[PDB]
Amino acid sequence: TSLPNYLAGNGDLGSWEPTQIFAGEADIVTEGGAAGADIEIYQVIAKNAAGAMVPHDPTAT
Amino acid sequence: APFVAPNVQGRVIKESGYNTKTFKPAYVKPKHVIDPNMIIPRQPGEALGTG
Repeated sequence: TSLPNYLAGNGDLGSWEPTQIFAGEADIVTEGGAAGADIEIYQVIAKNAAGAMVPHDPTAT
Repeated sequence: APFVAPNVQGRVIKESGYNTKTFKPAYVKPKHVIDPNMIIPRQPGEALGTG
């Protein structure tokens, strides 16, 4: 932080990609319900017996 | 042409016709969606730091 560099070197600032999400022209419907576990971005969600938002996982009896 | 002895009448030669062909063009339709996600991050001809 404190000292600047006088020497000669190199580096990459990084890379960027687009993440496209939509694929068609349907109407969009949204809602906010309270979650029951941690959910990542764009993860498929289910609803448990308590009405929360558990992220989707089949084979659950 | 057919050889024919000059007493007899001669001989009829057959013919032929032709054919037709028809076609139809195919159809091409691409598109793109434009999110805010394809807009908001920086494009290359923009200075670093600010925008």
